Amino acid sequence: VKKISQYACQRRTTLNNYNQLFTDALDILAENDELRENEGSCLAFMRASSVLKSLPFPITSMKDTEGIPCLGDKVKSIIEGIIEDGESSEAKAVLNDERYKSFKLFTSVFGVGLKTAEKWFRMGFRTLSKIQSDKSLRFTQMQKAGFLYYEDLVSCVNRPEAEAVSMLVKEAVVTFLPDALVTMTGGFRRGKMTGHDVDFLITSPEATEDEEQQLLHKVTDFWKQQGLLLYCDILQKCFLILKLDHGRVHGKGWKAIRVDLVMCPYDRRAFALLGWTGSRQFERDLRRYATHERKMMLDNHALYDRTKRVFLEAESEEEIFAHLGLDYIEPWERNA
DNA sequence: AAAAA
DNA sequence: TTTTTGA
DNA sequence: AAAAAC
Ligand SMILES: Nc1ccn([C@H]2CC[C@@H](COP(=O)(O)OP(=O)(O)OP(=O)(O)O)O2)c(=O)n1
Ligand SMILES: [Mg+2]
Ligand SMILES: [Mg+2]
Ligand code: NA
Repeated sequence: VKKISQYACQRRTTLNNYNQLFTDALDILAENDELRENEGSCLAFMRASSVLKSLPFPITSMKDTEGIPCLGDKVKSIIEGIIEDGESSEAKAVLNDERYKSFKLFTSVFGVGLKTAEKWFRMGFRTLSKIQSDKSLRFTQMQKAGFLYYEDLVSCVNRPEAEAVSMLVKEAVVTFLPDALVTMTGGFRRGKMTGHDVDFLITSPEATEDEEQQLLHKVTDFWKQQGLLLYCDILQKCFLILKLDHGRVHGKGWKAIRVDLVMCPYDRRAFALLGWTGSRQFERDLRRYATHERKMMLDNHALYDRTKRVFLEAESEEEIFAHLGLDYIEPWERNA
């Protein structure tokens, strides 16, 4: 009776994936298209994977794909092949491809993205040992930290670790802004058991423009004094690596944790929370829906109505969804 | 690569 | 067909 | 001074 929407923001996606055989293969094909600079094909496989993640049952025949959007002929051929023998020949070929294997291995280092991974591959590098020991290569400060804390950063962050980090963030923040509201965002807010990092949104109802600007500098200087700041890059947001002492979590005695902090003006806290909760696919479809379906412009700071020529205010995520004409999707339902 | 224009 | 695809 | 980091 009700048709599944092509937009992740109009679907409820919980962590209960009944189609991991299909979505793990589609995620690999998407990743390969990203690497081959085929943005369009990458996005089409990411949307197909996203829609299957929303299904309340596993696909067991081609009839089960009827009425599902984002599944064109190429995607249906991949699903048909997996139904046939439990494997994707297309995803198998990508997993065995030398360029794909090198890109996965190289980008697993913090500070190494698509361009540096492509550069190293075209130079003839295939292993991290050969890259690290090379006498000609020059590494960014980010990459140096990425190699130094590699084992800790490649292991993912669990909930006891995320909670321990939350305590450290809150303790540091209230020291400089006692009325500040600190919220854990990202995957952990969506109910995830693990993550590659821990993200936080910080806002204060009484802080000045200058106080708001200085908070991230004060909090990171405090941690630098404590010898807990392993890496720091302040852009308002900051990308950090913190030293998490084992005793704080309920070998070396500590673990390197990737932490991101975002500071926003109090009146924009709902837009920032919505943008930083994710998932990435849910955020893209929210913005795409706003543009193509409502003629609205949405970002982490505001919502603008082009037709009415007015900014739309929101004190909560629920008010953003209502402005967009969308049913409210809970954070644990945004795992698109 | 799929959907809309 | 061509444009769009988050920003 | 492009890249990585959302
Ligand atoms: N390309 C991206 C990446 C992130 N975000 C927003 C939504 C997710 C939030 C967190 O970024 P990440 O930490 O990379 O996302 P993650 O969802 O938390 O996954 P993980 O738990 O593995 O970190 O920032 C976004 O809009 N676009
Ligand atoms: Mg995260
Ligand atoms: Mg992040
Ligand atoms: Na990386």
